[PDB]
Amino acid sequence: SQQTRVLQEKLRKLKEAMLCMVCCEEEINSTFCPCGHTVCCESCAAQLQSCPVCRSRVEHVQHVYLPTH
Amino acid sequence: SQQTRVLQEKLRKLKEAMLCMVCCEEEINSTFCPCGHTVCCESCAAQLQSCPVCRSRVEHVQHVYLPTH
Ligand SMILES: Cn1ccnc1-c1noc(C2CCC2)n1
Ligand SMILES: [Zn+2]
Ligand SMILES: [Zn+2]
Ligand SMILES: [Zn+2]
Ligand SMILES: [Zn+2]
Repeated sequence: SQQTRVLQEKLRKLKEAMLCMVCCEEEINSTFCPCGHTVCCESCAAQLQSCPVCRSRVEHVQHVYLPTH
Repeated sequence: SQQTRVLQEKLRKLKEAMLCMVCCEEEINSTFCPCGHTVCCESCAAQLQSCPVCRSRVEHVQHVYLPTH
């Protein structure tokens, strides 16, 4: 039905929101510290000096294990 | 159709995976450091001296800004 199509759309959008903002291909699993933006995979996060969202300096990257992984 | 029911179940399971494993009521937004388990809301994470997933000592809690929030 049309309702099946609407639910398919919500699932797709939620899954897309879990992908790296830089490469769009790998799941987010890294946090820029201390700001806390968790928007990248480990490969894309490794080389950024400043947060791509808020421009704060990245002191380090913390790996995160999310239940959605 | 039955497919609408199946998609409703996938969306429910994905949304449940975003809720605190301790209180089951608030969104996950906190990471236990240094282990990296990100399974609690800020209120439950502030009360645990040990990680509920791996039992490593919590040195500190890092707030995470996720795109799914
Ligand atoms: C593979 N590994 C090693 C240590 N921890 C993990 C792990 N994987 O997924 C998870 C999530 C946290 C809630 C379940 N943890
Ligand atoms: Zn990436
Ligand atoms: Zn930031
Ligand atoms: Zn909680
Ligand atoms: Zn842990």
